[PDB]
Amino acid sequence: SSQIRQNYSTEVEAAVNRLVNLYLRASYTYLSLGFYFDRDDVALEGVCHFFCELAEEKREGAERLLKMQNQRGGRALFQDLQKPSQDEWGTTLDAMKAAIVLEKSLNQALLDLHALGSAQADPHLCDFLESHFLDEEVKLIKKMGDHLTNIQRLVGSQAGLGEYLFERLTLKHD
Amino acid sequence: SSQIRQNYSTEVEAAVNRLVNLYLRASYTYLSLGFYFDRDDVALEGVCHFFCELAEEKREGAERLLKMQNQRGGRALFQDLQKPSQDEWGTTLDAMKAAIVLEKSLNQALLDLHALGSAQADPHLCDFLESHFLDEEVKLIKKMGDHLTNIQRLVGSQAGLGEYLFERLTLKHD
Amino acid sequence: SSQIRQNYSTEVEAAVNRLVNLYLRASYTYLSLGFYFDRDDVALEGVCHFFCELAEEKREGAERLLKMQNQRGGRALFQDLQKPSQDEWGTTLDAMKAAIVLEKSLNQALLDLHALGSAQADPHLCDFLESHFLDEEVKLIKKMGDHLTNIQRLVGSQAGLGEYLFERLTLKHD
Amino acid sequence: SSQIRQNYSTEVEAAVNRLVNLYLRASYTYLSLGFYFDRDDVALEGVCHFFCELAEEKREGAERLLKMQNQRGGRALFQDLQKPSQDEWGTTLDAMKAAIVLEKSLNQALLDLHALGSAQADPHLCDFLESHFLDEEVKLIKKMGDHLTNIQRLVGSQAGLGEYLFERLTLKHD
Amino acid sequence: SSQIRQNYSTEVEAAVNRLVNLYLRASYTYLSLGFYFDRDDVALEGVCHFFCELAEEKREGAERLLKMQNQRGGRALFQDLQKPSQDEWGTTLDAMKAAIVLEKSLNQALLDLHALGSAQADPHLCDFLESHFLDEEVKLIKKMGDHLTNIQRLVGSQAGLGEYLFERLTLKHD
Ligand SMILES: [Mn+2]
Ligand SMILES: [Mn+2]
Ligand SMILES: [Mn+2]
Ligand SMILES: [Mn+2]
Ligand SMILES: [Mn+2]
Ligand SMILES: [Mn+2]
Ligand SMILES: [Mn+2]
Ligand SMILES: [Mn+2]
Ligand SMILES: [Mn+2]
Ligand SMILES: [Mn+2]
Repeated sequence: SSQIRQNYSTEVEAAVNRLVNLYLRASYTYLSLGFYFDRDDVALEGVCHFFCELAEEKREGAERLLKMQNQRGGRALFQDLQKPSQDEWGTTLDAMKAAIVLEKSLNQALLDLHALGSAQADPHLCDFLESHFLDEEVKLIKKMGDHLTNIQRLVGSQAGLGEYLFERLTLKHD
Repeated sequence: SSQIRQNYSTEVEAAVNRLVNLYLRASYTYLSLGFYFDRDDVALEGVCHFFCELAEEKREGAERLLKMQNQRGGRALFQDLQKPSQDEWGTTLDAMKAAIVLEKSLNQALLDLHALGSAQADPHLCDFLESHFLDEEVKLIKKMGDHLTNIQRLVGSQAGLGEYLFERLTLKHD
Repeated sequence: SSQIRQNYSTEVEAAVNRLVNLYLRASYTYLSLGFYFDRDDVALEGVCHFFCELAEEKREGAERLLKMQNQRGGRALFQDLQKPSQDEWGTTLDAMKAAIVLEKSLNQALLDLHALGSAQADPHLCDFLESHFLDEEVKLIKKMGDHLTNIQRLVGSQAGLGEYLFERLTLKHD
Repeated sequence: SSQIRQNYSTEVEAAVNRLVNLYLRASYTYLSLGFYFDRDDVALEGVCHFFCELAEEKREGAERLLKMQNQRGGRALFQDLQKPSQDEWGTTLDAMKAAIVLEKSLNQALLDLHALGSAQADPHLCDFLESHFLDEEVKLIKKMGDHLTNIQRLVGSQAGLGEYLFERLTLKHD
Repeated sequence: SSQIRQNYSTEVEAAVNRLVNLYLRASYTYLSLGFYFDRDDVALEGVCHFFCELAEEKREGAERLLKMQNQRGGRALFQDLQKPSQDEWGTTLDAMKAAIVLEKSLNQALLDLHALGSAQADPHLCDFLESHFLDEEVKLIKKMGDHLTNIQRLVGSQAGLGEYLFERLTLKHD
């Protein structure tokens, strides 16, 4: 806190707390998506594993931000985690579209914080984001776009067939 | 028998013998299902292996009940095993529906025996069922429901295609 | 969902969703406690590790409940996660007292759900709780009480000394 | 030198030579601190090892800067190393306070050079500092702040007791 | 019994049965002490382990005496085991004082039996005690006295502090 803090604006401190909230909310959305695809009336294991893995990744991103907040001498402040935007997530296509909207929102929040850090002349913040978040997001969004295209090519006139095939042949399962 | 028996009602004893019969009848039904899918005009190896594995599991459940009957001092009594309800089992979908009806009947018989044991203040019986049967049944029924949903999504307009694919890509085979 | 559900009341289904919320809220409280003890002006590593480990344990409990909800054919429903009750947690003694209040509330919710399950004649639910939650809670609460007594014996007239010593000599750290 | 130099201002070149001096002066201060805590009338081995390790780390930082100066085509220029600011360093608390003042001064010099590099549109310089220095400094300052808080909680009415305990139970020794 | 007995007086036989009782009573006292220090409001693990280990050692001494009684042809006779002298044992100091009183009583009973054996010209008895009991008791009493002195030096004005420290730094714990 006040004995270590140096070159760490109140504006960046607050924005880091809001970004933690966003990552934890994304983790919660992925938890919901993963358990939806584990329903016996949905039953797509590879899709469940894909989203449950992302729930863990988004948690870990939040935790890295909170570690950094303490390393800089700021104070972590927590807010409510809003419930996810849907209770039921539709098809794998619907879910993957909602995931890429979610990641684009996270990426925009990263970019906005980076611009704040650069305006504040806070290079540790900017490098932190560049090294641990910006490329993770670009890689994930690319993977999701790759998946979207493949899901879309499989719809055909045979949508259940395509949904099965994608889960079996692209996504990771036992 | 009479030198060891303690807190073991005649009602539970008889109901355990009837539950052994039910499990052995289920094992016999699965034996029939497994060999039906081994017919050269049916020829779904993964489906055969799925049902033949369940025939063994239902036998083993019967044998655990018979061991318990002796551990409590009751007397095993055997009845005829009725032949299975069908000689030919249709499609994998037909078979999986008949399996989930069969397991729901076994699960109801478990629940009914548990309620009898609890009315009789027989906690060893109740715990025996809870520890060795109730969750096995819930897990199996969930797996069957997962399979049902996937089989159903594959029917499409291309039912033979779907049946093949499910057997190849979900069920275990050489 | 409706193809597998058997002996699973709407009352238990809803109560499981509320218990998931409680466990996730407890996990969030522990996340806050852990990062508070990582502040440079608090700086008790063993205390941070103790609470961060509990954040993971409470998450995993929520996830086991959600898996069970799907295994029974119920539908997971998520609500907002309320922020934790404090932003700053005081001394290790204050924190440990707040943790035992939190665990006693979770344990009471487990006991209440167990009584509901027993009134509903749902032995799978009751055994699920007995096997995976009730003794975990009793063991954890006992450990917390052990810690409380040791923290209290260390206050003395030398409270900072005691706080350091407990963290160094009882809690796990690098 | 002139055959390789590209996008490397005279201003950055001179500022790198001054930063080398600062790191070597910090290394010299740590050498003095380490041998002070090795005095038979001070005799805190863990404190000696903590500062002697930092003397090596600050040397290595200077050497990385000098390697970079040559990689860019600048010319290393050396100045006198001023003696450290004290001949005797007081208590572990006094020493740790003087270390965090020293590191905050180094960190400010890093930040100032980074701003110069960014004004000069020298991204290799800026990334060099971000990758090899800025987070090292933030991590070290955080560790020192953690130590300060623990040393301070141990003073109590029993300062010698606290000083011993911290050295024994937090710092690394044989 | 009568086919093997040689040089084994009725007086030694009866005194061995009384000494078995004393060792089993000591084992019972240690069992009580060990579980007292496992209370959540006492919570000294190392103290619990120290007494629980002694409960086992005193049992094993009783069993060695009973084996010897049979080896000599005497007849083991059992009496009631009196409950321990306290239900609650106070501080570690109180407990250690009560343990050394208990061991001094056992040692006096050993010495008295040895004198009986020597009056009876029973060298096998005397050597049995010398080889398997007398030095075990002297070593244990010495260890307890060592502990007593260290517990006493730690009381200071800070008794809870001392009690914690002794448990942590002298006694064996996880
Ligand atoms: Mn799954
Ligand atoms: Mn999942
Ligand atoms: Mn076959
Ligand atoms: Mn077969
Ligand atoms: Mn930590
Ligand atoms: Mn932590
Ligand atoms: Mn040294
Ligand atoms: Mn040194
Ligand atoms: Mn114990
Ligand atoms: Mn014990």
